[PDB]
Amino acid sequence: MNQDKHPEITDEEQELITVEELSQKLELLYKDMEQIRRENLLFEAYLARNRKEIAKEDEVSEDKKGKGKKKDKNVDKKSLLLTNEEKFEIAQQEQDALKKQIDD
Amino acid sequence: NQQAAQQQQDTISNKEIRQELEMAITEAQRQHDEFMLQNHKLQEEIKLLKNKNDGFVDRSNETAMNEHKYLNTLAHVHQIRLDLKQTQTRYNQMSQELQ
Repeated sequence: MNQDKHPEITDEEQELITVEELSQKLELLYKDMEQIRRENLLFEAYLARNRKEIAKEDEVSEDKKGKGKKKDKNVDKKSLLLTNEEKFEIAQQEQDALKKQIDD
Repeated sequence: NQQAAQQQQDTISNKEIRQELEMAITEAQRQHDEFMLQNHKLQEEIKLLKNKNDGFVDRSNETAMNEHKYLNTLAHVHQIRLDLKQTQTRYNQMSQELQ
């Protein structure tokens, strides 16, 4: 077997490659964090805007809190995060609300 | 041993550079985790609100809308919010000038 003897890479070359990879991963992580922060702002605006509905609707139903002893269904935490369709619906609803906000 | 140390220029051999990159990546990861917590709490609140207000029926049988389309609409939302910001900026500028 022709054992292709790979040339010895200087530790300087390995160190520079590691630095480049770290810079690339930092860029990726900063982009991800910016996206997540934008999504955080969008969802915070959505929740605050609908809290008027949340507050208005919660107040109305407080007096209706009867003797309902319905067994509490065990929904896994994986179902408390918006799916693709729900995330798109939230994004479109907030897009429309924001467009109305700019208009007004 | 005082004079000879000054001119010792810090020629980082990618080791201090590696450490700085690692610390920056750790800070980015902590910010990412904070953004994860914020987004997850916001999504949980949004989902509970949608269950409480909109119908619990899920329209998964529809055509598979592209998550690329969802990201396009999210970027459009970010752009529209920024444009709102700058538009009110100019509006206030001209209003104050007129006043």
